[PDB]
Amino acid sequence: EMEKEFEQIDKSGSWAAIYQDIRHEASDFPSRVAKLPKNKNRNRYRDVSPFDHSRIKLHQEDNDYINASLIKMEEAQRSYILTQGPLPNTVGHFWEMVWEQKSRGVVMLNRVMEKGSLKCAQYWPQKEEKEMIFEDTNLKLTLISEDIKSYYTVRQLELENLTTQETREILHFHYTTWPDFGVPESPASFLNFLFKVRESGSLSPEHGPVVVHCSAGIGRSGTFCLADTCLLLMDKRKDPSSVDIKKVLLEMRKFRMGLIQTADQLRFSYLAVIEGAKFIM
Ligand SMILES: Oc1ccc(CNCc2cccs2)cc1
Repeated sequence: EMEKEFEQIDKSGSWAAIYQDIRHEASDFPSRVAKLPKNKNRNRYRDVSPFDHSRIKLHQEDNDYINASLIKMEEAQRSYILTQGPLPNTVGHFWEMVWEQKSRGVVMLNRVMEKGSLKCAQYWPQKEEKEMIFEDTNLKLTLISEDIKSYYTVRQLELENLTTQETREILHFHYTTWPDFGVPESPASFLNFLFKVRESGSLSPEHGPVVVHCSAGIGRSGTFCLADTCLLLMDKRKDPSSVDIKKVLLEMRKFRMGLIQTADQLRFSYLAVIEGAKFIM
C-alpha cells in the first residue's frame, strides 16, 4: 500500500532519491521532428520535445509539427494530449489540433503570467462580444460563458470551422491557484478540480482526448494525468492497492519526456492519489 510507502519515504526524507531512480529508468526515444531547425520557433523550450512515435500531427501539408504528445493508458482506457502553453505564433495550431482531434475539454494549469514573465499566450477571448479569428487555420473562437470560482474558472467556448461552418462547444478548465513556487499545501482543491473535469464528460471515450497544458506540458500537466489514471485503475482493479504510482509514471514517460518535474510534484502526486482514494473507497 502506497500510504505506508508514503510514510517510509517521508520519514526517511527519500523523495529526491525515489525521483532520481525514476529519472534514471525513464524511456528515451528520438525527437527528430521537434529538433528540425524550422521548428525552433514552434518550441517554447529547447530541452522539452515530443517523441516522434507519440507526437500529434497537424493535418496541414506545409508543416505538421506541434509540441504535443498523445499519452495512451491502455488498461485505464484513458487518453490525454499533453502540450506546451501556446506561443503567440502557435495559437492557431493549438486550436487546429483541438478541432482535428475532436477534443471536448482543454485543461490549463498555469496563469498567463507567473513570476513576472509570460508562461503562455492569451489564446481564448476575454469578452463575449470580442471573438478571435485565427486566419492561418481558418477557425473562429467565441466566449459563450465564464464561471469564476475561488480555485478555478470554467469557460464555455464555441469553436467554428470557417471552412465548413461546423461548430463545436469546447470546455476550458482553468486551475488558477497553483502557487508560483512549489506545490499546493493540500490536494483538496486540485482533486475538486479533477472531479469537475470528469463530471463534464471531457475525459470520456465518446470524445477525442482532453488537451492538458501548463507552460512546458510536463510538470503540473503530468500531476493531473498521473492522479486521474491512478484513481481510475483503483476503481477498475480487483485489488486497489496493486496500483504502483512509480510504474504508472514510467508507463506515461514512454509517451512524453519529463512528466513530473520535481520531487515535490512527485510527493504531491502521491498525496493527491492517497486522498482521492478515500473519496473513492
Ligand atoms: O520566436 C521564437 C523564438 C524562440 C523560441 C524558443 N525556441 C527554443 C528552442 C527550441 C529548439 C532550439 S532553441 C520560440 C519562439
